[PDB]
Amino acid sequence: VLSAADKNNVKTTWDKIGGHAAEYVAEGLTRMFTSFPTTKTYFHHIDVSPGSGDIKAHGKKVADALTTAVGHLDDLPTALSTLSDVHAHKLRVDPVNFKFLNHCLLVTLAAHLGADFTPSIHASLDKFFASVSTVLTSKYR
Amino acid sequence: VLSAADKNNVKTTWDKIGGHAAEYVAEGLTRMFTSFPTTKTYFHHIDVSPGSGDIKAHGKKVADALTTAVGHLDDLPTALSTLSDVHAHKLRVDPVNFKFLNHCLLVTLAAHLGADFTPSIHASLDKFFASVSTVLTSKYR
Amino acid sequence: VHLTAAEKSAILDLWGKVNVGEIGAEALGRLLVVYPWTQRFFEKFGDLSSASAIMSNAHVKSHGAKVLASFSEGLKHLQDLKGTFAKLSELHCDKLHVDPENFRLLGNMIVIALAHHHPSEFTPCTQAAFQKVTAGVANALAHKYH
Amino acid sequence: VHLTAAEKSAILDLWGKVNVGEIGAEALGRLLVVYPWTQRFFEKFGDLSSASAIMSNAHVKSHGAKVLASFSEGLKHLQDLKGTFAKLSELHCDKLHVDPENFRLLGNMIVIALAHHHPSEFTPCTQAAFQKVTAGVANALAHKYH
Ligand code: HEM
Ligand code: HEM
Ligand code: HEM
Ligand code: HEM
Repeated sequence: VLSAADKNNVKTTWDKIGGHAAEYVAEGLTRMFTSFPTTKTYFHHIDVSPGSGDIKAHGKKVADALTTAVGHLDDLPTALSTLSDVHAHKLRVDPVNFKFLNHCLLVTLAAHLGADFTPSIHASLDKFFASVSTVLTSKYR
Repeated sequence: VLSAADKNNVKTTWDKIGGHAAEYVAEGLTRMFTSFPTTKTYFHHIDVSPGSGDIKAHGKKVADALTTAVGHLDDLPTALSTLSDVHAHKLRVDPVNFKFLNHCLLVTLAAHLGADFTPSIHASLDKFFASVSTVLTSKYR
Repeated sequence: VHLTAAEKSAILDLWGKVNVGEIGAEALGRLLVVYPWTQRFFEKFGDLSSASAIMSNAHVKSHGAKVLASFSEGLKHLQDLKGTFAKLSELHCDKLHVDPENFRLLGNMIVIALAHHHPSEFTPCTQAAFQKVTAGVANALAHKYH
Repeated sequence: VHLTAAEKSAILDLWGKVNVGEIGAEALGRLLVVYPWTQRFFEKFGDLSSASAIMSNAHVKSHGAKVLASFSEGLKHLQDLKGTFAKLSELHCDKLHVDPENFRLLGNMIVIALAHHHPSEFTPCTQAAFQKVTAGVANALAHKYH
């Protein structure tokens, strides 16, 4: 459960990241594939070399979905319903993979934001990514 | 995220359990203290011997709180706010302890309900207990 | 894990009463229903898209029995679970890449199946002994990760 | 865990540039802010009821440094983490009853502190090497549970 302060931390930080979101998410995916190579199994269909066009394109998709979530913090299940179908029903992704991605996203933000990635902002973002994962791994509609 | 079918499974099963809820929760607590003895640290103030009056009394409190949750499946954070304060802010309970309790509650229900504890009912109840745990371990108000 | 003689006796006394194939079919079935991502490992079995389908599937029943016979063999080697499960650890870790949390979940499904079918015998103390041995088997299966 | 010479080099090259006490203070501080139940183990330190309080607390800073010096010693014993951390495993498991997931979380906070302070050096490959060693240290600290 996110507090209103968590929601404000998420909105403000996401807004500051702004148009860098796609680039940062691509880096997060590359960090995930590198640190947790078992995640590559889900992406056998694309070029997962560091810096690949396929990872850039997928990073844009994931960033845009995270933008949808940031705009619907009071009701993530409704906003992410179609994506839950993809990740829970169709692809059957083990939830550990979300733990791997979320950590790699936080590492990416720590690297780029430095001191602006405060312990309080880090805590709110960890809760936000976890909430998104819970939804994407649920079967509810 | 619970589906409407999950919510119906939870309501129907809880209603069938009816007035046995307090007795079943006391058994769940004793199973937790026995199988996962590190949980006893939180209950140093009461007699935790199997069958104790203190465990019966606490089992009633926990059952009644689970009843509140079953009556508020569309908004657990609002309904359980004061209990989140207790478990997250005041007592600082490690979330692993909730995993231990929830499993011990399911074992108790399997023992008493037999064939009526279907795989589908088990799945819905696992999701319900997990949702309650997420709320009780969150700091949101 | 270290088990006391008391714990081993609580385990083996109940095990002598258990229908290993029936426990296995129920435990694996419940794993697939309760934790649906686990179905990804068993696509070849057929339709697993509903509880009804999972619980009637013949391969789920036969594989469940195979898993529980393997568990039974483990109960004969309680002082050497790591060695007993070494070849299966290589399989599940290096070949199948099963995340070890899933070994613990399947252990918990065996516990739930035992409670379902043997409620009078499955006392809090006997459960406690089983929790230790299912954790031990999970740790042994995960050893190639460490 | 087994580390390749390449992985060990990625780790030790960066470690030579690291302010161990500063990483430690930040990692432990972030643990307490991000995962607040961990505060239960450190009540004696003072007020931990806000991020502001946690990040200014002198005992959090000094203890964080102690934890990271212990981690540094571990980096000198990469082929024997279990032996190196045996006494601390007894402490954290038998005396303190810290759930092992918390060892992995603290490892992840060290990783985040390194990324924060050494972004150019903390490449995806170097991160990958650190993930293996933090997992190894967590496994070694948890050994008395198994
Ligand atoms: C932050 C959490 C995540 C978000 C917001 C997210 C979002 C998305 C989106 C927007 C799509 C495209 C759907 C479409 O094109 O209709 C997608 C597809 C996909 N996702 Fe995720 N995802 C997340 C986590 C994961 C994880 C952890 C994995 C596995 C490690 C994963 C595996 C996949 C796969 C295999 C596809 C389809 C392949 C493709 O689009 O080319 N996702 N995801
Ligand atoms: C199903 C999840 C749980 C529910 C619904 C629940 C509910 C409750 C309720 C209703 C109270 C009484 C609050 C009051 O009197 O104002 C309480 C107190 C307490 N709970 Fe929980 N609880 C849950 C899980 C846990 C777990 C897992 C632990 C630790 C292992 C725990 C530890 C405590 C302690 C130490 C108290 C105060 C001691 C006492 O009331 O005598 N709770 N809980
Ligand atoms: C108590 C824990 C477990 C035990 C004792 C166990 C035991 C076994 C055994 C005996 C086999 C047959 C090996 C052979 O064919 O030579 C097997 C195969 C297999 N196991 Fe497990 N297993 C466990 C947990 C799991 C889990 C949690 C998963 C995944 C969620 C899993 C996935 C598989 C798969 C995919 C196969 C190959 C099936 C096939 O295609 O024939 N196992 N396991
Ligand atoms: C990288 C993982 C960790 C390492 C290397 C580590 C290392 C240490 C060291 C070197 C000490 C001092 C031992 C002594 O005084 O003789 C210590 C003490 C302690 N540790 Fe850890 N630790 C780790 C993780 C954790 C975690 C996750 C927790 C709890 C969330 C924890 C809780 C404690 C506590 C409560 C003490 C005693 C503090 C006091 O009251 O003085 N440790 N640890």
